[PDB]
Amino acid sequence: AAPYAAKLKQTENDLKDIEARIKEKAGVKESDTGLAPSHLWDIMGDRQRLGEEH
Amino acid sequence: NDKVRFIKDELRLLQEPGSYVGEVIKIVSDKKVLVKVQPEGKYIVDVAKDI
Amino acid sequence: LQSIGQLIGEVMKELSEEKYIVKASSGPRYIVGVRNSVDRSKLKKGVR
Amino acid sequence: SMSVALHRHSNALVDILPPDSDSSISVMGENEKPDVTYADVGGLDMQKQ
Amino acid sequence: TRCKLKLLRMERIKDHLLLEEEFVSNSEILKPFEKKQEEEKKQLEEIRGNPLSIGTLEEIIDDDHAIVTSPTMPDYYVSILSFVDKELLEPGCSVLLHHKTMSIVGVLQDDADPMVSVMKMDKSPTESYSDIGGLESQIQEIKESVELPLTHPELYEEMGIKPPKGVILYGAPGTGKTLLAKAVANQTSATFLRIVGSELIQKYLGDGPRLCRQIFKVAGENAPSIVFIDEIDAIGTKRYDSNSGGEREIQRTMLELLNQLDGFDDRGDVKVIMATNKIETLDPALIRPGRIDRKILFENPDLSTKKKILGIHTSKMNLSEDVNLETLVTTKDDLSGADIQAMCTEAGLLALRERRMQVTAEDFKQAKERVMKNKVEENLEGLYL
Ligand SMILES: Nc1ncnc2c1ncn2[C@@H]1O[C@H](COP(=O)(O)OP(=O)(O)OP(=O)(O)O)[C@@H](O)[C@H]1O
Ligand SMILES: [Mg+2]
Repeated sequence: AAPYAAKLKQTENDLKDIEARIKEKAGVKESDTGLAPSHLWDIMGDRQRLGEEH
Repeated sequence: NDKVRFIKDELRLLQEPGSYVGEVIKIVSDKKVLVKVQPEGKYIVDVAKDI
Repeated sequence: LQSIGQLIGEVMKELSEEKYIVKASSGPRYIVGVRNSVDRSKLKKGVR
Repeated sequence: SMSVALHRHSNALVDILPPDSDSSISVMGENEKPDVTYADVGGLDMQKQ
Repeated sequence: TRCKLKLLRMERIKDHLLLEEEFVSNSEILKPFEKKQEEEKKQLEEIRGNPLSIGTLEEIIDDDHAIVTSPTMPDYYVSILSFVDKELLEPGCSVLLHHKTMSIVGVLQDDADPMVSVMKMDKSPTESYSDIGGLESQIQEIKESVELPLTHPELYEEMGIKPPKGVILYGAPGTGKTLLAKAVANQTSATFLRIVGSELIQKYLGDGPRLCRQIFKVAGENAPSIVFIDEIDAIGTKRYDSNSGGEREIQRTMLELLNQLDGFDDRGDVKVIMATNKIETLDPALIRPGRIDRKILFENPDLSTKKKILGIHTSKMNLSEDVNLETLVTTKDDLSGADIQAMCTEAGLLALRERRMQVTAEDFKQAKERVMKNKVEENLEGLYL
């Protein structure tokens, strides 16, 4: 059965490689939320968060 | 001696707070993961030091 | 103010004459003791 | 899978319970029968055998 | 032998390289920067506590606050502050709150929810460009409505007409209405949404109308799209229960579905597909024509149509020299396309039964008589004779 048999296992390993590839990919995504005009919002941001006002 | 330390050990962890159980819905790149606790809301919470 | 409010249950089901399972009206089932200020000759299943 | 006891503050398993309580009752009246004269031993024994 | 090797030549080297490339790059990303971006990140982590309670943004009041409704029972007037903008948010989007004192500390969700996860799919379609024959005509009607605006919008503009919105596939079971929609979706290379209409409904109340909103909300972000809400029958006219625990749920959920389909605008860029057993398991008016064009009634393969389905199957199984193609058709009388596939599965089991490696003449003949026997009526020719 050598024409299809050998080539069957070879098919299978590629699919498994592709599944593994997707779990490597999704564990790192695009950085972060940091934006220079809302880094200036941070100055006021520490005080209100720690305070009793919201 | 081993028998007394272990009973104290059983007792110790009961005094420590409870534990829970969720399932990860998605992965975050801030070094966090998004967990959905089974009777409760979603939380993005820091991960264990061993994983 | 010093009396302090109380919670009601109903005896869900006898488990011992020492320990009794109550069904809380507040919610969850509990196993609770008994005191010497209640008669356990008059606790019986389904008594409030 | 069965009933079990958890402590209230620990919220951890410290004791175990029968599964025979926490369900519905085993006998709705008294476990021993009310009639002790009987009208089952006296009345249709043949059918009762 | 030679061409399955050629598939291996293309897939092994390119794919294996791709895994390895990702894996080094995850390290490599880090190395270009060493200040500025690192710093900003560092203070984002000081600000945002651990854990974060989820929120849902109801609405933004323009003054550096907002109102959220959260899985925490009381609502909150939260503030918009720290690494978030007023215009980085839109209403109805999912937000991240600070555990201690609720504040929108940014978004990393943007309509990330479990019902979204079921709905989006990364799966491969089962059929690609009508792999299995029969129903040639019906696909040249789905395609006119659904595929054709996406591929060429220009042609509708010369015509001066508005372009269609949605299709309704209905009628017979075993005719592969649910598979033609999958075919059409692969042909275009559109975004496909396998959500099922029955997966919004649960005993517990009041959850459902959120779910109906989220479908239309996500579909528009990733537009162009094809949305398939499969099995919208169950949420039809019918009731959950005749006692309790569901008197409301079906009623709110359906109504809420019609509303956000129309409310988009009359678009020809987000199509919907309603798959349903009949219009007798739904309400008598839907939403209700001029707006939902076109309606496709599936009925049973005819002698031409069922030939076509059959020829596909028989060639993928050993022999056809034994019993002519025509002789299979002749023996069969008209039935759905499942009954045609069923005869071939049974034929194959019969070759196993004998312990042959050929589908012999005897196997074909028995397999044909079996299916006809299920699935039987004889009072068509009994009234007559
Ligand atoms: N034009 C076609 N496209 C796809 N498959 C077809 C076509 N015509 C006939 N078939 C046949 O019909 C078979 C049955 O399809 P399937 O059972 O999925 O039906 P359905 O109408 O979507 O059903 P349900 O009511 O069970 O959701 C296919 O496996 C195939 O053999
Ligand atoms: Mg179907």
